[PDB]
Amino acid sequence: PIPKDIAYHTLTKALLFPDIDQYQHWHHVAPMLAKMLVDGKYSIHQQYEYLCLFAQLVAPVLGPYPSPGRDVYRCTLGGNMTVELSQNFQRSGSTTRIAFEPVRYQASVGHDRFNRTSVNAFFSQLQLLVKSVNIELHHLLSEHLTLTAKDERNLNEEQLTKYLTNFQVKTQYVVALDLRKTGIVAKEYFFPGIKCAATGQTGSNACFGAIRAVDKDGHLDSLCQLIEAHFQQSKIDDAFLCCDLVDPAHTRFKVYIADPLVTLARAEEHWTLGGRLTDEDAAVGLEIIRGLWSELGIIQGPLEPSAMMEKGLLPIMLNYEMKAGQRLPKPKLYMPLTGIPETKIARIMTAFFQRHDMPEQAEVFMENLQAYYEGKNLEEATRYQAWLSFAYTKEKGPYLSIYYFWPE
Amino acid sequence: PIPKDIAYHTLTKALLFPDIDQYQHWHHVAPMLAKMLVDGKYSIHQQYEYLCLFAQLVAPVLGPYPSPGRDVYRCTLGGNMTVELSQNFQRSGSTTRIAFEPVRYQASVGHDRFNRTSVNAFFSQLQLLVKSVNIELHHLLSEHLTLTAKDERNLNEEQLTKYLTNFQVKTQYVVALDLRKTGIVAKEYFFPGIKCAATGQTGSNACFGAIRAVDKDGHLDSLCQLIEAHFQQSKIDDAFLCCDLVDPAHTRFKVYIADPLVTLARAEEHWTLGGRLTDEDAAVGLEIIRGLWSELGIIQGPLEPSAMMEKGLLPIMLNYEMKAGQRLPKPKLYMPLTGIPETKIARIMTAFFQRHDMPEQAEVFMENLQAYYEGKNLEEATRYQAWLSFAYTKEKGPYLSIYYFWPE
Ligand SMILES: O=C1N[C@@H](Cc2c[nH]c3ccccc23)C(=O)Nc2ccccc21
Ligand SMILES: O=C1N[C@@H](Cc2c[nH]c3ccccc23)C(=O)Nc2ccccc21
Ligand code: NA
Ligand code: NA
Repeated sequence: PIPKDIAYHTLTKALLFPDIDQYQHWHHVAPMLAKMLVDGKYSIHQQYEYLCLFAQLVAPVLGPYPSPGRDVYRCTLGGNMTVELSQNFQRSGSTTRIAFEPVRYQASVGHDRFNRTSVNAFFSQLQLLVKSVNIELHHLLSEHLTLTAKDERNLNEEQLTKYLTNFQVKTQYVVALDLRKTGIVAKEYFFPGIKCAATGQTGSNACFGAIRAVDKDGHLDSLCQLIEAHFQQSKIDDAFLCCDLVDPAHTRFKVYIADPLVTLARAEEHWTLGGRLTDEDAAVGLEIIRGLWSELGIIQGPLEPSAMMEKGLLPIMLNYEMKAGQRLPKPKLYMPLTGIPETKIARIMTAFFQRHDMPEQAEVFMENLQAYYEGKNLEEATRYQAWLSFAYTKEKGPYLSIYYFWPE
Repeated sequence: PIPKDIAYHTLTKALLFPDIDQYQHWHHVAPMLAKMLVDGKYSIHQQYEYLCLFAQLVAPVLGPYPSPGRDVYRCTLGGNMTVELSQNFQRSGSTTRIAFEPVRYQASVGHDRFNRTSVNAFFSQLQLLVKSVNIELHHLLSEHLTLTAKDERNLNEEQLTKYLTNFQVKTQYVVALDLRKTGIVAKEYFFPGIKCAATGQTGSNACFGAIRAVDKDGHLDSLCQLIEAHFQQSKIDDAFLCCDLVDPAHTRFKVYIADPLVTLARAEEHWTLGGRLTDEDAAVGLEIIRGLWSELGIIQGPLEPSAMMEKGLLPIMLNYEMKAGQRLPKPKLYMPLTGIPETKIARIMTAFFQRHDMPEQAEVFMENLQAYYEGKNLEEATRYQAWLSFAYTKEKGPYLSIYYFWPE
């Protein structure tokens, strides 16, 4: 009978990849991508549209295929790749997203180093296919949040070593495509860590400096003040920024942090900005987070990022979302799931969907997870579902995304 | 509501063409291609497969886009292009085919001239996508049926002029892809006219010489003898060859001729090989051809190929099909339809399908023709449906294909 990934099998009979690495990225990503698009109820047409777009637009910027022991520029999306799938679950339905670090082979071979050009090459193709994508924020924010030529001359290798052992990747930019039924919306992430290593500034300062340069009037100013005071009280210096690649007036900004202390308490604190967020949605969500944290038994690692990376454990993360006319900043919790067995996570997620009146999601969650990882044993797997994001508004209800790691 | 060519509209949102000419060939061919695949009841998957294959494999070898007054290598498929669609109609259903002359820009710019390399480039990509395609016959037949380097040195321009004014194109090779539900089958056509201009040999001799070199044993020998005696009695020297690109033992050969005398009588004669074909199928088909010729009122031009090309009129053609274990050669009539109004042709075709118990074909023929040529007036058009092929076996019934010309 007709396999779930028939669209991948079909396109494979028609596409000619110009090199082995694109080929390998296609056969590595497209199967699971095809399946998620079926699960999320995308039309057959929209399924081919986005698989084909993946082949044509994304595969060429995923870089050399990172076979074990191969000396190429490395990234950590999806665990060890330059690309990572994720899936959003809501009452209104499911949506697939694909995040990746644009990269070309020149970054592996001495001819870029901090990989600053590939994203520009990528946006120049993307904007041909999706007219709504506006890269004005890329041109505005790069200077504030990524390593300039002047920053690079003032860098020394003892400070780059120290950032790499703590954080691993030289990555400045990630891009993500939200594959919405109403058309792609592209998002860009900026990573100021290496810039900050060279300048002596903090990541948060850089991120809030970036926002204020773009927000000439100050509609986002009080929202910024609020988050900035929490970062200062909680002694947090590292941060990174995301934005929608749409007209600057209509974009949303999101400031990410990472805390290595994976306790519910530390999550509670960040979630409420230390008690500065008082809205009803934020209190209803906190009580849900308490239930999920407990049930999932999210694992406390150590603070040392050496021995945390050894055991394959991840920190907690949050982003605080800001938009022009927004009254309060909107929090989102990223809970780490590595070291938790995929059947356990499916048992909880299925019961969570039951509780919050999402029977369609509950009914198929497990069999879908199994088909993404066909043939594999989900009681023995711990590193397939890697993050669960959470957010809540009274109108739309619970917002949760699962971020997937590629199988070993 | 959802347009018939939604698959073209969808793929357009995902494909990146590397040059303007591929782009223009896509927007020129893919709409009608998308529609034919819908009409023939191809699965949605198989529709995307073949449209995408068109984009990836065929568009790159269709050459520079031949805008009016543009100085490029010209071909006459579809009237004035390097590509031509056609559609087969049977009791068992409808099938689309796409014929084209592989060509690269180098043929327009002094760097090929008789366009001998592009087909080799094309087969090297085709064989990556469709494993069943076997080009052994291309390697065997080229020498016999196309201009070698030795032939080219013995050519003079007064003989090339004389062949061009009579036949127009320098074309040596055409390829066609039968887009069957069970997988592509590729066919190659060889045009010995220019070779023959240089060597002093006749086209038929060359074609039968080619067959006999490939048919080491002689299973096709008596079939050849039969056709050869008719060509000799009817004083016919020009011919060309087609074959299936499959294993040589299992291929079918087809020898084409063109007769400028467009009378039913001349068609009758060729159809029966001058009375040498006595099978029941051949007599039942002749009586059908008589009915269709009369109803369509196929137009008698003149014999002079100068004033025949002026009025836009075409000769009659036939191919005689031969296979290993076949007892008699199987005839196929190509009736020319240019100068006949498309509504008249649709009225006859619809009544023909009625008569021969093909109600599904009859019901939709007209509305399909209109949608291929959307917005256009079909009583005023005369050059959209250009050929109707006919063949008949008692088992499968009438075999008819319509070959389409591109709209002015
Ligand atoms: O592997 C990475 N993970 C992120 C968090 C993250 C995980 N998945 C993501 C998807 C899109 C954007 C960010 C993420 C992260 O926290 N740090 C980085 C920084 C640079 C390059 C990759 C990563
Ligand atoms: O325009 C051409 N028509 C053919 C007959 C024909 C018409 N449609 C075709 C499709 C495939 C193969 C042959 C044909 C024909 O008779 N002559 C030629 C020869 C070389 C290049 C093109 C043509
Ligand atoms: Na897990
Ligand atoms: Na006509």
